Amino acid sequence: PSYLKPGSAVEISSDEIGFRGSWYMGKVITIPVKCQVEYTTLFFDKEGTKPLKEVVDMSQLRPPAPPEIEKKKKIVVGEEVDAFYNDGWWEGDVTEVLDDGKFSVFFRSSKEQIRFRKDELRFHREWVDGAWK
Amino acid sequence: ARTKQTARKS
Ligand SMILES: [N+]
Repeated sequence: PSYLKPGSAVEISSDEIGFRGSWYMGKVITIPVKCQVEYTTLFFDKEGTKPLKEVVDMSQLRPPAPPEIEKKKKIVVGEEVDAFYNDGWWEGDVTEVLDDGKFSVFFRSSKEQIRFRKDELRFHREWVDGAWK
Repeated sequence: ARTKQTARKS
């Protein structure tokens, strides 16, 4: 797997409860099936002296989400997005498009309902067998 | 300064 090389940028996912629907940013540290990653945004300590490292499943990893027609495109009610929240990307569904150009996003998993600015949203992508979508 | 404890939703 080309992207899984030590030093490579990856988005990390969890099967763990409370982390349903999130991609956090990170890099590979070692590959042996499980491998070791270092989060970019999470730390062991509240003081940020020690980047969080974990052993996860390759199933759980993926390349950095693909990157100007893409970002200028409008967001619609019903579009699947990731919202940047708690320092990672969480998938929810756009429930409302607001007058000031903000958006209300429903998170099916946590029953949360949160408003965001466009700069806080990216289009949701899926990574399937080496391909995006 | 985000931690797993203050990042988890559950
Ligand atoms: N995580």
